[PDB]
Amino acid sequence: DPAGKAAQYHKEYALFRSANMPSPDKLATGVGFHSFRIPAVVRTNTGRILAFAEGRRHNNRDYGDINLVYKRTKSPTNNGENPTDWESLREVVGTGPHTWGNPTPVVDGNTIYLFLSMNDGAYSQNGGNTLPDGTKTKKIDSTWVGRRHLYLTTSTDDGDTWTKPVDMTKTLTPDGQAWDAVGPGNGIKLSTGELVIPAQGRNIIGRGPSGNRTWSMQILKGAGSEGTICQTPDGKLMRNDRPGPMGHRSVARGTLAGLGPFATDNGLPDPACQGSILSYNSDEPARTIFMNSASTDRRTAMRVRISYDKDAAKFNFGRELKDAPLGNVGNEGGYSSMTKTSDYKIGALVESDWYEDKGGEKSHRCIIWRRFNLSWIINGPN
Ligand SMILES: *[C@]1(C(=O)O)O[C@@H]([C@H](O)[C@H](O)CO)[C@H](O)[C@@H](O)[C@H]1F
Ligand code: NA
Repeated sequence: DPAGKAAQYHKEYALFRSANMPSPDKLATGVGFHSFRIPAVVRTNTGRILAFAEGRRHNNRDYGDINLVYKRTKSPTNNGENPTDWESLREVVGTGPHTWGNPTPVVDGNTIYLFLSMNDGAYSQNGGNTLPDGTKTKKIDSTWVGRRHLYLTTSTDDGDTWTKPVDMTKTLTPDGQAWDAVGPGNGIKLSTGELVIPAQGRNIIGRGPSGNRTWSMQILKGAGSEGTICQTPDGKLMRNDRPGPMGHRSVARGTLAGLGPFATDNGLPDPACQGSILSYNSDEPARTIFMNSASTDRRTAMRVRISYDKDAAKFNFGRELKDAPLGNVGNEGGYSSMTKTSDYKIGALVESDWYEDKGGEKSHRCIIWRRFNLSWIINGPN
C-alpha cells in the first residue's frame, strides 16, 4: 500500500467533555450534560466536519431527558486539527423530557440528512427504571406514545441550522414495532446516487435528486438492531451489524434488490457493541475501514482495520487505538464513528467512560476525537 510509505500521523483529544471535566460542554442556554454518548460524524461537501452525540443530561442511561447535540468545525478548511478548530456545543433537537438520539447522518450534495430515534420520556427499553424525579419508566411498547419513533431533520446550510424534525415512523418503521434504532453512526450515498441508512431489521433507502429525496424501507431478514452500511469496491452493499450475543460481527452482502443471509464473521470479534465502517476510497487500491472493540467481551479493545477486498471479506489486524492513548478522559472504548477528512485522514469519534460508579448510571461518559492517516494504521506493530 503506497500510503504506508508516508510518515505516520495521529492526533487525539476530547471533543465532547462531560460535566465532571474541566471546561465541560454546555449549550448557550446554560444546559449542561452529565454524559455524552452515541457519536456520529460526517464531512460535508464544503470540508466542514459535523460531529453529533447524545447529550445525556442527568446520568449515562439511554432513556430519560437526552438531547441530540452537535459541534461543527469553525471553518470548512481546518479539518478539526486542534481543539480550538471546533465550535462550541449546539443542539439539533432537545424538546421536552424525551429521548432524542441515535444520530445517523448522511451527506447528499448540499443537504445533510440526519436520521434519529426518539422515545417519550416516560418510557425505557426495559421499563421499570427510576427517573430523576423518582418516577418509574414504562416499557417501550407498540403504542404510538410508547414506541420508538424515527425522525428526520435536514440542514441545507452546512449544519448551521436544522429543520424541525419530521416524524417518519408511520412510513419508515414497520407497523406494530416497539423498540427501534436507526444507526447509530452514518448512512451512505451510493455510486449510483441513492442514499442508504442502516436501521433495526431494515435499510432506509432515499431516492430522488440530491436534496429532494423520498424514502422507503428495505426489510431485511436476520439483520441486527444497530447496523452499519457501506458500498464495497465491487459496488455491492454490505451490512455489518452488532450481534445479539457477544462474540462477532454479523455480516450480509447484496444490492438494493436484497441482501443475502447474515452470518457471523469470525474475523471480527465484537462484544455486542456498536461499530463503524467507512468506504475510504474506490480507486486503486480500494479500501474499506472498520472500527469496533476487537474483543468478545469488553469495549476497551478499540481497533481500526483496513480491508483491500472487493467485498471487504477480510480485514487486517490493523491498529489498537491504545497505541496512541489519551490521558485524562477515562477508559477509552465503546461506540464509534468515522469520516474521511479533506486532508486525507480518518477522523473518528470514540466513546470513553470515567467509570466512577463502575457500570452504574452515575459514571461520566465523554467522547474523543481522533485523526490518523492510513500509514498510522498500516505500520501498526502487529
Ligand atoms: C447501546 C449500548 O451502549 O450498548 O445500546 C443500545 C441498545 O440498548 C442495544 O442496541 C440493545 O437494543 C442503546 O440504544 C444505545 O443508546 C447504547 F446504550
Ligand atoms: Na430535552
